[PDB]
Amino acid sequence: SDTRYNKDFINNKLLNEHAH
Repeated sequence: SDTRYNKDFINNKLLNEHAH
């Protein structure tokens, strides 16, 4: 996960739960 695999580097956050 700490090697560039934490949700596309917190881009794919899911927009942050589909943008909160």
